[PDB]
Amino acid sequence: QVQLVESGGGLIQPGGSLRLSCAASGLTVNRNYMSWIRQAPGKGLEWVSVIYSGGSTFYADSVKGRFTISRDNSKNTLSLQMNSLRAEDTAIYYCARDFYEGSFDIWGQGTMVTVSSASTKGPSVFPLAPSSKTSGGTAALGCLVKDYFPEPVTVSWNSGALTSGVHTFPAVLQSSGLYSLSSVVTVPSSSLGTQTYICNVNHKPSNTKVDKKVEPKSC
Amino acid sequence: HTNLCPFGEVFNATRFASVYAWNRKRISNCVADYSVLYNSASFSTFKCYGVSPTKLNDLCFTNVYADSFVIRGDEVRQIAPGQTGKIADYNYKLPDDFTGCVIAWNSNNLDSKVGGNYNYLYRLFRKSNLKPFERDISTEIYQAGSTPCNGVEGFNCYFPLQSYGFQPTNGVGYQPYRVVVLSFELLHAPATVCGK
Amino acid sequence: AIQLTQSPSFLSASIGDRVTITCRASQGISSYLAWYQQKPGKAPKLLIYAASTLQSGVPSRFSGSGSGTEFTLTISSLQPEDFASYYCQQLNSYPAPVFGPGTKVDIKRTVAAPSVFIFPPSDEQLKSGTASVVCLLNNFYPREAKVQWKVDNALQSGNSQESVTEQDSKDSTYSLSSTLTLSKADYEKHKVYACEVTHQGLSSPVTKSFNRGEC
Ligand SMILES: *[C@@H]1O[C@H](CO[C@@H]2O[C@@H](C)[C@@H](O)[C@@H](O)[C@@H]2O)[C@@H](O[C@@H]2O[C@H](CO)[C@@H](O)[C@H](O)[C@H]2NC(C)=O)[C@H](O)[C@H]1NC(C)=O
Ligand SMILES: [Cl-]
Repeated sequence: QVQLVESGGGLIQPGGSLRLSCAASGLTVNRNYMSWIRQAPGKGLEWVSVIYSGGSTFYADSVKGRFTISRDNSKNTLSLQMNSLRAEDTAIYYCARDFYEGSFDIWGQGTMVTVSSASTKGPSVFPLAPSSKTSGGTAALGCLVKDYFPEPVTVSWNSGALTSGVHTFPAVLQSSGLYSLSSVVTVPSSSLGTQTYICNVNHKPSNTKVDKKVEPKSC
Repeated sequence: HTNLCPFGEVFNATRFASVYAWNRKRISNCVADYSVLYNSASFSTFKCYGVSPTKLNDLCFTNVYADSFVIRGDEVRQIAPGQTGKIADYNYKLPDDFTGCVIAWNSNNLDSKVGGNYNYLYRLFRKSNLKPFERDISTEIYQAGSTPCNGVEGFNCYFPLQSYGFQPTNGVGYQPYRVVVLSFELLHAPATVCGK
Repeated sequence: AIQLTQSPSFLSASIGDRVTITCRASQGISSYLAWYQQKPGKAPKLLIYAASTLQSGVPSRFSGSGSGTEFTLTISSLQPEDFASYYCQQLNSYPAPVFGPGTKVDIKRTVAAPSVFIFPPSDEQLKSGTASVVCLLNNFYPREAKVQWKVDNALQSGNSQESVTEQDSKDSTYSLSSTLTLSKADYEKHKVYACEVTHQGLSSPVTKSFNRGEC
């Protein structure tokens, strides 16, 4: 039953503070090299901080003076106090045990930290209309889900009755700080005049549900 | 006193200790020529605390201790007052009020061997930090969890020492460095170690 | 400080293949290396440490080797749960741990050229002051693909973002979107909007285009 469990992550504004905690069972925190490691979206691992059994602490240059690692012997927990947070601190934060010169054998599941000044906002949904130009072939159509915050949104088609050929892309973070994604589907060109296609968009943080009919555009 | 202090035996010693089992030479009743050490162009590190290195030949002390051992290049910075890290915390610790000198030089040509020199060891695991000038030579399996180990290396049960494994192709930070720590002790007793 | 490179960045393999991944250190680091596996949405999993010691509970098909500057991770017979990313780590490093940039091992299949589609911005979005132009690359393999936006034959850079799906569980293909963002005023200063796609499955680049205002 060896495990680490992180908690305390969430959404915060730049300059704000968060405190992460990590509950250990199957190992004693104050007898181990215990570290926090983080992973920004789409990026690789970055070690953040360590506390030695004897009490020494060390920090990555990018967090020095802002983060503080600590531990609670009575609760067998590890903590990370994060002050003066910045957008680039956005990452999944892992606690891990170092058993040989940085070899991390036990990892927690991670807790997500999102630092942003963006206002919560529901997406606009725009059609990606099927082109007017292959007879007897396949047509592509979709929905552009633009300018929302925070993650996530979900997309279905025809309230779940259309699943074959659907591709809902991972969101991208725009320079505005808002997310955007698209969902596409390929269908028979023959069906464009007769079968209705509706994308169902759900953004729970803003209580937004949008249905968008996607039709061939007319002149 | 006219006999020279046997500093040659320390600095020019055939073999050096592992840092966890650091050697101590107690030097007394002799004349020391410290300027010979500082005039040498063969030391990478020569840092003194509480004493000026040059104006050291006209001082008398009760006892001079010469501690010697091998560490990594990247770890020499830990042999200094007020430092923390694997070596300072668990292998060799200087006091905050240290009076003495720390001398180091690259020994890659002597202490690395092809395929790895596993003679030199350091302590990786220890519950608490060492006190200044404490030497821990124990080899008890280190207990990292709640269940006892009793001599077997397994989960949460680690042999406390690890090998540097110095290979001659190592980056400089991983290469071996010989270290000599001279500490100067002035007690209310006859001063046996003077310079000239 | 020491830097780690990894080779190759992407590798396609089939069930049962012998797979070897390489990690290079810019200076000699003896056997101070570890290997991890990571899958999307999951924490890393330690595979090898001290360059060659197999972590307990890891299948014996995993092995590591090398000393000094050149290190390899070998999977003797690739199993379905081994499709993942793999990272090396420099151990006992000063001042901080260093991780290699990774190798992603995906599922090999026959080459499949993408089907390419371009979508103009909707009239509804245009009335808001922004134009999103979308290029879709559907069901292609391998993953490597190039999208080049052209506006009145001027090659666009700096104003597009792309997104790619994970490898499809049924046909092992990828799909990709590229989105070009312009202000309405800029969009209305030009006529021909095109995305040119380069991919191994295409004998020469495929271009899809539309003229603004022409249905
Ligand atoms: C440690 O030894 C060096 C070098 O020793 C030389 O070689 C030995 C085998 C032995 O024969 C020594 O007597 C040799 O001198 C000492 O530095 C040397 O000093 C002499 C003059 O006293 C000089 O001629 C040499 O060139 C020096 N060697 C080098 C390499 O510069 C050094 O003094 C000894 N250390 C201590 C603390 O006494
Ligand atoms: Cl113990």
